[PDB]
Amino acid sequence: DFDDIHRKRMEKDLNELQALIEAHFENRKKEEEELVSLKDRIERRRAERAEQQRIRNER
Amino acid sequence: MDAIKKKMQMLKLDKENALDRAEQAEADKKAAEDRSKQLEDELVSLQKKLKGTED
Amino acid sequence: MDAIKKKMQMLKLDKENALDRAEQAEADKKAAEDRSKQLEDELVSLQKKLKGTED
Repeated sequence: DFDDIHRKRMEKDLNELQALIEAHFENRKKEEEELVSLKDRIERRRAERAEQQRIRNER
Repeated sequence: MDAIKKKMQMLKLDKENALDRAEQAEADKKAAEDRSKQLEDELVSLQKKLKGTED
Repeated sequence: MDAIKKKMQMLKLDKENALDRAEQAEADKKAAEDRSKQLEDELVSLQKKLKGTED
């Protein structure tokens, strides 16, 4: 009936919506991984700046 | 977020459709039972009229 | 989280409640309809025997 096609329509709506939901989940997840790697290289930069600054100060 | 809202909307469409069907069925039951009981009353009056005719 | 679980469970409960209520109503509707049919069938014969009695 009209209820049947309405149900199938909201069904495929839910399907595409959860699909895009998981999709942006994955996208923002990759972005968070990239940002974590950024933080890691950032702490590497902190440590290297600290050691070279300390060497400069020692001299 | 994004998918969660759509899933909630689906769960709400099911809610509205189920509730509407329940209410409509309840109205149907009320109407049908009223029909049946009025027919039974008509039958009773016919029995009484038959009794008067028998007398 | 917390809100998603409770809201989803409550909405599914609402859908199930409406569905079962509708099924009960439709069952009673079908039974009342058949009983009404029986009442009609008996009433016709009651009328026929009344007509013979009156003749």
